[PDB]
Amino acid sequence: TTYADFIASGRTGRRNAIHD
Amino acid sequence: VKEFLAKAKEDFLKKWENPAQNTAHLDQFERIKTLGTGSFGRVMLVKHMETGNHYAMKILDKQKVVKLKQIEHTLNEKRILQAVNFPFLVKLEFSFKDNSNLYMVMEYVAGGEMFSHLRRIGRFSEPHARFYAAQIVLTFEYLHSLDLIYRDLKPENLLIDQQGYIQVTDFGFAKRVKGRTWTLCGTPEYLAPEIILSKGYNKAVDWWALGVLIYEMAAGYPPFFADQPIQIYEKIVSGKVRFPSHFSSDLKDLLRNLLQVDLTKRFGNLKDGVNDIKNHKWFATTDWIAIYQRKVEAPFIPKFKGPGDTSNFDDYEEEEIRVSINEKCGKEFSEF
Ligand SMILES: C[C@H]1CNCCN1S(=O)(=O)c1cccc2cnccc12
Repeated sequence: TTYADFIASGRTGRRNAIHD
Repeated sequence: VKEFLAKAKEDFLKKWENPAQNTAHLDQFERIKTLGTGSFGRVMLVKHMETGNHYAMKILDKQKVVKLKQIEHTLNEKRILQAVNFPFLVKLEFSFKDNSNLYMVMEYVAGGEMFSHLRRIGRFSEPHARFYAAQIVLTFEYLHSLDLIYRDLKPENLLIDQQGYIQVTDFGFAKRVKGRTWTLCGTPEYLAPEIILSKGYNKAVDWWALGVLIYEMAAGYPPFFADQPIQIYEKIVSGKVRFPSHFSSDLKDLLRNLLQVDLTKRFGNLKDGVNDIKNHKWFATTDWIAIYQRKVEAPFIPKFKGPGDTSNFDDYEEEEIRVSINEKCGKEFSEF
């Protein structure tokens, strides 16, 4: 399931913003 | 509304021209706990020893701001934050600077981040999600009217209050711009195609991010996600989106309009502006006025056990506050 995929992903935590 | 706003711009303009300065000292606050961490400064729960009140102090290391080239963006944030006033934006209480850092003291919002709740809970119901979306709609309408672009909408930047309402924080990328802008900034998952495509943009990026928010709230995960940003950017420009099988028909189409790659077909950037959003079928029940007044029934109330309670926030390692004997970036930050 997409959900399952998201959970095993590397970006489930607090996402930082891109500067340079 | 057009009426309300007109008056609102008048107040914002007054503050824009004469921004307040050094309205406090570090020594008037008692450092208590870190509520969040930044790329060049953190956020601490602090207590004003004279009033006994608690606030959230944002500390930014002047040198790190310079190394990261965020001077103007840091100047924007403070200038803008001290001039704005809306029910769903955090209040900047004080601000001051010293030899080493810049400080922004804001009202402490006890409920925690929308992110932690969303993550823990999984997904929000459309009704729960719409309650939140509606407040973001009113905030953007207010924000854009003042010629501002927010630029960093994500669950991590929305705080829940005692009353279960939203508080938008982090105006680090907020800019008052008449016309287009070109900085590549924001969070990958919420980056609009124009931004990643380096073509120059306006407010419509704020309406794309909203689509990404509503979707993340109702589904439990972002419409485009990968493990490395490039893969994410790939999905975003692709102009292809799949919807969870539980999204309502009205939701699937509200989203198809907000996540419109072609910003000349994108809701919020059309002839009718924000009304195309406020008047969409998905928002039919929404009583906008009632929401702006905070008289609606909040579906969720985070509960905090007394003042200064920080249980809805994560634990961070406490790096100590150091301040140089020497002034650090005096000229760069003179207007702060
Ligand atoms: C984690 C950082 C960065 N992400 C948005 C939330 N913040 S924060 O939660 O500290 C945070 C930032 C600004 C004001 C706040 C007021 N009260 C509580 C927390 C506040």
